[PDB]
Amino acid sequence: YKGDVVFRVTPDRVNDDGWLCQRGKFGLGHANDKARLTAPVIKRNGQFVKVDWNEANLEVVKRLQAVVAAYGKDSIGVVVSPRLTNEELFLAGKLADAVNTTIKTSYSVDGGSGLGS
Amino acid sequence: GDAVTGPKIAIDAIAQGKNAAQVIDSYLNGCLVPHADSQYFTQKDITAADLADRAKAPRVSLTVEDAEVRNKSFMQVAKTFTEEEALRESKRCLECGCRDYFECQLIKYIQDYDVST
Ligand SMILES: Cc1cc2nc3c(=O)[nH]c(=O)nc-3n(C[C@H](O)[C@H](O)[C@H](O)COP(=O)(O)OP(=O)(O)OC[C@H]3O[C@@H](n4cnc5c(N)ncnc54)[C@H](O)[C@@H]3O)c2cc1C
Ligand code: SF4
Repeated sequence: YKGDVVFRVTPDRVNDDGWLCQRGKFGLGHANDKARLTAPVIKRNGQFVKVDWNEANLEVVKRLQAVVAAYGKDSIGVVVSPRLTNEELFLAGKLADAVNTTIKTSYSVDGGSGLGS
Repeated sequence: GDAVTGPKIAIDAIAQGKNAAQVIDSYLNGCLVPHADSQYFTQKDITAADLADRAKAPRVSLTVEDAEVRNKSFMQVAKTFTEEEALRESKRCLECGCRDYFECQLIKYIQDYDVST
C-alpha cells in the first residue's frame, strides 16, 4: 500500500509456501471502492438520513429493547458472516446474550458439517 | 433537596443545594448562620394599559419533530435555538428591573437595617 490506497497483494514466501489464487491475489480491490458507506443511516419517512455514531448506537439499542419488551424472549435473530474475526464473533455472541436470545446463526455455516455429532 | 421538601421540580433541589452549601461554608468557619430571604421594592400596579405603547413582536416558536417519527424513536423532540432566533427573542425584553440596583444605596441600608418594603 501507499498511504490509504492498497496497490497490490503478494504471497508470503517466508512464513508459508508462498502460493496464492485469484481471490487472494486480486480480491482486495474492494478496499479502494468509492461505493463504500461512510456514516450510519436511519430510515425516516422512507428516506435514509445520515446520523452520528451516538445517535445510531442509541437507536439500535432502543429498538432491540422495544422488540424484546413487546414480544419477549427469543424474538431476535443474530445472523453473522463467517468473514469476521474471532473477537468480532465473540462480541456478537455477547450481544446476542445481552438481548435475551438464543438464535445466533449464519447463512454460510448453516448448521455445521455434521462431523461434531 | 427532595429528601427534605418532598417531590418538587429540579430548580427547587438546586436552590436548596446552593443554600445548604452557603450554610455549611459558614459553619466550617466557626459561626453557623441560617439562610434568610432579602427584601426588595416591588410594583403590583402594572397593568396591560400601562404597557399599551409597546410594540408587539411574535415569540420565537420551537421547532418540534413530527409525531409520525416521534412515536418510534428516542430522538430529541425539540431543537435548541439558533443564534438568529436567540437574538430575536432576547431583543424583546421590557427591562422591568431597576438599572441602579447594584449601586443603589437606599436598598443597601434597607436590607442592612431590615426595614420592611
Ligand atoms: C419521573 C420524573 C420526572 C421528572 N421530570 C421533571 C421535569 O421535567 N422537570 C423538573 O424540573 N423536574 C422533574 N423531576 C423532578 C426532579 O428530577 C427532582 O425533583 C430532582 O432531581 C431532585 O433531585 P435530588 O438531588 O433532590 O435527588 P435525586 O436526584 O432524585 O437523587 C439524588 C441521588 O441520591 C442517590 N442516593 C439515594 N439514596 C442514596 C443512598 N442511601 N446512598 C447514596 N446515594 C443515594 C441516588 O442514586 C440519586 O442519584 C422529575 C422527577 C421524576 C421522578
Ligand atoms: S425583565 Fe424579566 S419579566 Fe420583564 S420583560 Fe424582561 S424577562 Fe420578562
